[PDB]
Amino acid sequence: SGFRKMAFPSGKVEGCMVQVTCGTTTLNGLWLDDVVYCPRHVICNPNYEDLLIRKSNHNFLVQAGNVQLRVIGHSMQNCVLKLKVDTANPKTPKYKFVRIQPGQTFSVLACYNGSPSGVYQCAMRPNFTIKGSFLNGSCGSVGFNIDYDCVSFCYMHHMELPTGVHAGTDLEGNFYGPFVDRQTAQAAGTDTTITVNVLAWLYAAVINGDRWFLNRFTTTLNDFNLVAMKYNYEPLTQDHVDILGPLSAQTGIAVLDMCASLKELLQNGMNGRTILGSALLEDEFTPFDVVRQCS
Amino acid sequence: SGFRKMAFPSGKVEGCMVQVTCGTTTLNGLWLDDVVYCPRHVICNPNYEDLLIRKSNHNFLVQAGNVQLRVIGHSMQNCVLKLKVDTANPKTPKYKFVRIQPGQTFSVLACYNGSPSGVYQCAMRPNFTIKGSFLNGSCGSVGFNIDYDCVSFCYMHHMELPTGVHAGTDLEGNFYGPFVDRQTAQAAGTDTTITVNVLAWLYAAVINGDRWFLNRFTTTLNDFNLVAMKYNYEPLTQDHVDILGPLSAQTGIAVLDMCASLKELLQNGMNGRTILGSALLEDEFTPFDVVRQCS
Ligand SMILES: *C(=O)c1ccc2ccccc2n1
Ligand SMILES: *C(=O)c1ccc2ccccc2n1
Repeated sequence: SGFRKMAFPSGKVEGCMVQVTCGTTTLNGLWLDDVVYCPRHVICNPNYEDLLIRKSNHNFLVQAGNVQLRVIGHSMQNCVLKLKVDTANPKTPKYKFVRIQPGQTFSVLACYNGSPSGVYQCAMRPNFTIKGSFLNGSCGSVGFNIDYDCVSFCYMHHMELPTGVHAGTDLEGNFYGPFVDRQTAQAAGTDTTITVNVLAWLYAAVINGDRWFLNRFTTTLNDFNLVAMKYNYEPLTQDHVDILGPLSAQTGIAVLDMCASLKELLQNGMNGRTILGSALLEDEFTPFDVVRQCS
Repeated sequence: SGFRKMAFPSGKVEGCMVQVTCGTTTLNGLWLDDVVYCPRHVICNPNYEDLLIRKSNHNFLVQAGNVQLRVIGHSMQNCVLKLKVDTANPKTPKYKFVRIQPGQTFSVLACYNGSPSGVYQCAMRPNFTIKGSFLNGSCGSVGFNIDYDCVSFCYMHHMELPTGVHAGTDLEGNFYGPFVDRQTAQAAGTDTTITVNVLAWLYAAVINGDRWFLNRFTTTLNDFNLVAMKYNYEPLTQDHVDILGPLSAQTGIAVLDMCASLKELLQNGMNGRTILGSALLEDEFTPFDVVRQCS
């Protein structure tokens, strides 16, 4: 019982975090096999091809705990630098580089000077930002999920936008969203609420004994989506209905039955009550997140 | 910028988690130096002295990943069993066993069959329960804080109470609160809101640019505490005022100035607004937690 914002255990990623310094700029890097991945900002509308051609291997100081790693090659892939080192990281886990979709969640290992400081769970927003917690020095911190023994890296941190939300890249150095790795007037666009996740969280609440918002009514997918549009919720697809199957079967509450509760909650509010300790509808838990915690 | 429920990186604790089996009962244990600590329930109003005298070392199967550890001695300390093994854990961090106070926070590494599954942040409630997320098999999961390189273990998980909240012990096997490690009708008593933490979180909100709840008024400590009593908030002490000093100085908002905002929020509610993404007043962040994230 209970339901928490829960991150993956971070140890497999902690053993990969290093410090990268070029000039007077220091940030975090990710050491997997004999390559260190970090934001290309470490070499700073400049032309990064020009900036990198002017560097050599000895300009890069890579520190793994107390050991200095010798850089033997350098190259750029999109907004990430790849520094080849002379030593494979003996702590390299099984890993993949996997780009995530808006609405999916991941764990963030916030790091400063190559030293992990904290771990928390984030969702990729529909507008391709994350609501992270990052201070100066956090560039190069990574986001990930873990399946069995395999770390799927999905995010490297680059930027804070004017509203205080965050923007970054996949591990191929391609930005999530229409953002760049320099100071411009760029700003997050309008966001929307992740409907399938709200429904998953309502199922988590039922599994944990919160039932006050349930009702006898069912709705049609079409009539639900008309209400979703009015409150800035994403339309519900049949694929989303399908992915909620397991939770619907465990609770005995049909997906379109739960949709009628959500419609009522949007129209009427909570009337001073809470669900799973929240006074708002939470949209940062996926159906998989719920199944993992509410087994 | 940003403010998240943030746990400590769990790697130092992950390297200590083992599986302990006795009979048909399996749960988690904590392997530090040559001792494994686990809930004494693994040997199951019985007399545990009698139950343990009837065991021998060979009745305990301890598995660290794929390696079986040989048990060479066994003893009980309060509600924890201590199994001496023939091998010191080479991954033992610097550590301490430290009992925490109500109102303080810690990270929980939820574990099943000796395998870490997730990490989240918890506060010890005034009524000595935690609002955890634990399923069957989680007995022996631990809570901790980390300072520099040193893990301060403060919690070992034992019980789920009828309301779905959780009860456990320090690493000396002494329960937090008036609970026992067997099935009785025991229930959590009435809880209260941790006032100093709510104030710390309001400072976190100001640091992050949420200012709508501020006002020009100040109050007296006495008049504040009269309102706290009415809404089931703990009384504010001068020691708590003192610990909020650093946050008061960073924001330029006197503690008793912030108390006048909290009084207004309790009397009037939020009027459809949010603070740091919440529609309720959050009390599970200590002043230290805020300073760590809002540096
Ligand atoms: C960190 O990786 C990073 C990338 C880009 C950038 C631009 C401007 C200020 C700070 C930055 N940090
Ligand atoms: C786990 O450590 C534990 C302790 C005590 C207990 C009593 C009854 C049921 C389950 C239990 N688990």
